[PDB]
Amino acid sequence: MAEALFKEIDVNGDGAVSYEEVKAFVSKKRAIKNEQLLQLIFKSIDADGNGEIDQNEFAKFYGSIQGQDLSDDKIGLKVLYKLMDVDGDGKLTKEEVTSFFKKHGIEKVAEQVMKADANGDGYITLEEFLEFSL
Ligand SMILES: [Ca+2]
Ligand SMILES: [Ca+2]
Ligand SMILES: [Ca+2]
Ligand SMILES: [Ca+2]
Repeated sequence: MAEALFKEIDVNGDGAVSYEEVKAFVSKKRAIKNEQLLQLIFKSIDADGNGEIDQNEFAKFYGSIQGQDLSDDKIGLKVLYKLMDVDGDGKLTKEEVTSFFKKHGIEKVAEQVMKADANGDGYITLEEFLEFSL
């Protein structure tokens, strides 16, 4: 119900979203400076700059720009990781990620995780983990 959401939020029921409407939409999720973050995204998708977008721009906006595999997998990834992490660190490492994932048997995750982290530090955070997908 992606669209149903876009139209839903649009109490007006016209078939278009705005900066405030979208702000509220995402806001419904969290409040990690969605105002600014969004402002950036919006302006990104918004080529003209009417300050308002439509279901189309909204759909493309939901992802990022021009590329989306499975956002649900992303939100679900953070959700899970958030569920597991009961220590309350907010951050994770390649050893911890591989340690937990290893349970599954997919070590490749360590390879993709190691390649993803082209820093050499050997650690990552939730913010970096999310933005990493973006
Ligand atoms: Ca509207
Ligand atoms: Ca627009
Ligand atoms: Ca942790
Ligand atoms: Ca890192």
